[PDB]
Amino acid sequence: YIKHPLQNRWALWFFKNDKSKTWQANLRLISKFDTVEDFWALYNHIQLSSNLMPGCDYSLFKDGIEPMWEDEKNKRGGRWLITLNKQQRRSDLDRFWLETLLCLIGESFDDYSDDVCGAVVNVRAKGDKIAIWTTECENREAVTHIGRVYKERLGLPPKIVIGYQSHADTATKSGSTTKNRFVV
Ligand SMILES: C[n+]1cn([C@@H]2O[C@H](COP(=O)(O)OP(=O)(O)OP(=O)(O)O)[C@@H](O)[C@H]2O)c2nc(N)[nH]c(=O)c21
Ligand SMILES: O=C(O)/C(Cc1ccccc1[N+](=O)[O-])=N/Nc1nc(-c2ccc(-c3ccccc3)cc2)cs1
Repeated sequence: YIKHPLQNRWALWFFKNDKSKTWQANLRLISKFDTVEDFWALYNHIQLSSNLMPGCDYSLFKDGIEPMWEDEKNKRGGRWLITLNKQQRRSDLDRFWLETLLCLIGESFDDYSDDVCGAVVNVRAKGDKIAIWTTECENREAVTHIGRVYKERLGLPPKIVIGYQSHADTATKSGSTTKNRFVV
């Protein structure tokens, strides 16, 4: 009977790389949820009925935030980016992505989870990517707290840093090695 409210409401987005297009016109809102039961119903189903493919990306964002730099909650923000080796086991990708989602819907960064906008997985033959997007790239204390807890929660090796990129820098990159406002 009684569903267990997620403290907050969430939307899953899909993106299939059409690039003739306007980037934003390729998003797709898949469905929304705000209970523990509906999260797992969606996660279980999407995993079994989907297939990993290059260019086909997924985003989970708080209700009302579109997963794009242009959104008001994202324009001043940035992301903690995890870049996977080409060589990683699919098992790693699965675990990292679910652990990321659980950090989102479980509000794992305590008072700083209010800075969290969503998370994105990019499926790329060059190397898969997972990131948590936050709303203000100049909030050093919130951004660095989120980064540290996130890196630990995924059990990443302490010797390799992960980087926080501002969306403003990402969009204007040229080397296509975007610089990191912060590392952890
Ligand atoms: C997240 N994002 C990505 N793009 C565009 O999609 C392209 C691919 O951005 P990408 O995030 O898909 O990285 P990819 O691994 O495919 O390549 P990378 O650029 O070397 O990191 C980018 O060059 C952007 O032009 C975006 N374009 C807009 N307008 N808004 C966005 O929020 C946005
Ligand atoms: O073979 C393969 O590529 C398979 C099939 C498969 C089949 C059986 C067992 C395991 C596997 N698997 O992938 O580990 N890909 N499935 C895939 N799921 C996703 C995906 C994307 C987004 C979300 C999500 C769901 C809810 C909320 C937020 C995000 C959940 C999943 C992308 S691709």
